[PDB]
Amino acid sequence: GPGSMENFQKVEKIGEGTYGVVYKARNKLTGEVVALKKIRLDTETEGVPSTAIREISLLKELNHPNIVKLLDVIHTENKLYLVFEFLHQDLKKFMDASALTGIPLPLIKSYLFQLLQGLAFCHSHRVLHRDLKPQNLLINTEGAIKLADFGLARAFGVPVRTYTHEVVTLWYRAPEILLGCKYYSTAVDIWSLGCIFAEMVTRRALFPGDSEIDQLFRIFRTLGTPDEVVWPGVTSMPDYKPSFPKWARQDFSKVVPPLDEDGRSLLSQMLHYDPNKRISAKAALAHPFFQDVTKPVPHLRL
Amino acid sequence: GVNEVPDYHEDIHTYLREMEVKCKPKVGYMKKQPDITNSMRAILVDWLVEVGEEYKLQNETLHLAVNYIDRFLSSMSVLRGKLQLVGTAAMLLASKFEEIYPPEVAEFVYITDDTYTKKQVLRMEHLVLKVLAFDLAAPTINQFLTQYFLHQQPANCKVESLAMFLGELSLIDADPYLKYLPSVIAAAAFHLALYTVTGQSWPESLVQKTGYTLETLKPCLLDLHQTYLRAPQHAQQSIREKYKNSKYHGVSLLNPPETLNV
Ligand SMILES: O=C(O)Cn1ccc(Br)cc1=O
Ligand SMILES: O=C(O)Cn1ccc(Br)cc1=O
Ligand SMILES: O=C(O)Cn1ccc(Br)cc1=O
Ligand SMILES: O=C(O)Cn1ccc(Br)cc1=O
Ligand SMILES: O=C(O)Cn1ccc(Br)cc1=O
Repeated sequence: GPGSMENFQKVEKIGEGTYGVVYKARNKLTGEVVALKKIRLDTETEGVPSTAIREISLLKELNHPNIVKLLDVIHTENKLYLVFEFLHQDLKKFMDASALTGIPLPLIKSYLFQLLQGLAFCHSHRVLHRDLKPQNLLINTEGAIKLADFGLARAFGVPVRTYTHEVVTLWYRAPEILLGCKYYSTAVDIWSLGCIFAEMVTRRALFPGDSEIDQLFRIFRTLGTPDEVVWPGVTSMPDYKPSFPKWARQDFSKVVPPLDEDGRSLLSQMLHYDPNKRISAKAALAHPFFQDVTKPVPHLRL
Repeated sequence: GVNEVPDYHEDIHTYLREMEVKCKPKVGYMKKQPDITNSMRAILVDWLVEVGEEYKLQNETLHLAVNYIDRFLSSMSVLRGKLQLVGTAAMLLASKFEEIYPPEVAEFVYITDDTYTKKQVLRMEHLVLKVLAFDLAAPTINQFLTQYFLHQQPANCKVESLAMFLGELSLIDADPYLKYLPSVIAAAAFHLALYTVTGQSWPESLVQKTGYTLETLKPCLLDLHQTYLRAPQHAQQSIREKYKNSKYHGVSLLNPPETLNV
């Protein structure tokens, strides 16, 4: 790319991943505020990590207003700098600091509609995210919200083949992953967004489990223990046990009480057991829940 | 259902069609390589077929690595003593992209029989990333094959394996296959496979999806049929060995048809 480190002035640290540090920086020539992710190619006898190779290859291709833009990659022999569009906050920090009495319903609806746009675009370009959670959703001052953190993402074939099972932060992880299924698909991202939608209403995780089996149990206790009727094949799945307690499905009115009829409908469709019946991002955009969202479409970045 | 992404398969197909064009190697770069030939390339790819089986790698990884090699050799001149090093790095990169469990860099060094150092593999890794500008999510023959497979009435595993086999044979021979896009070779491979196993031809539904006809596929199809007929005579045999395995339904043992009637 056309960038050199000399042209950026570091401003402060803003994060640290298991693969380096992010600084807020300023482009001294254009004025652009950016986020610089440092990926030490050293401190590693295996060369460029796979997380970085997928993040760059995939993000180079994904230009959408609700996907954080990769602006540049500065490739020293020693270090690797990913230059990203900068957004001031994440959805987790907003809910924990300013959304204490709650995120108002117009804003929730705007955010969800944007997340769906971003996600539909990923899926349309054969990219699974595989780590949708509030910490990985950046918000700016203009009220845009954008999928970020593509270091767990993956380019899929059609139909999909078996991919990595250690995927998705637990609280956001789809039942088909938890039950050890051979194949998973776009429906795992939709689940995570389901979890997130609910979380934005209540400001607390829907399924905060402390192990795989506890996670499943919390899901079952809310949505009912799935059987062949609701989810054909479920009982043949590798980590499905006959011994699973059989809990009853609870009315979604009791799962997220403040939510209206349209909301409850969309939510149930995102959290459908059968990944085959779970709504797609593309379909979800036309759900009546979004009828009165009028926030102008964010513009894509250069 | 969702595993075949009903709501996205067309979007994806269309996108892979656009991308296979951007990721396409220069058809005539071998003449511009002073010191390497199609034959040397064939030897490298055949070796990468053996490395893929030794490490139980995905076939996709194999196709990606070939794509990287061909794009690299399109802008960078390489001495014959270094071609293997390019190939090794290509395979490393593709493994890191495509595999759940990529082999460690040390194993990539080990399969070169200490021709090259770990430092040389890693430095070449960097060079290849530079040259390709990290543009690694390339459409492969396989990405098209698996989609075309959804058009079998009904699914036949020998058809699928045979199509995979033919596709892989095409990686070996820069002439003529450098001149055909992944999507077209896959079309040819699928029709040949279908004709060979069941007597059937390229389905109309795939004419609708792809805009390709037996008309448009004909040139490639004639080349593929020849490659199939001469496969037992080729200098490079690693793919036929591989496809004897039950994993792939021993499809390399099927007899090619003598004529296509096309
Ligand atoms: O490359 C360096 O000197 C390290 N570095 C580079 C850029 C920024 Br911003 C911070 C920083 O510590
Ligand atoms: O989220 C990423 O992948 C990297 N990144 C990009 C933008 C910002 Br702000 C923070 C950050 O960590
Ligand atoms: O009482 C109802 O109509 C259903 N119901 C039950 C319990 C809760 Br909390 C909310 C709610 O709507
Ligand atoms: O060892 C040889 O004969 C040379 N050589 C080494 C490695 C590869 Br791959 C091809 C080749 O011709
Ligand atoms: O080492 C060489 O010069 C010979 N050689 C080695 C490796 C490969 Br691949 C091809 C080839 O001709």
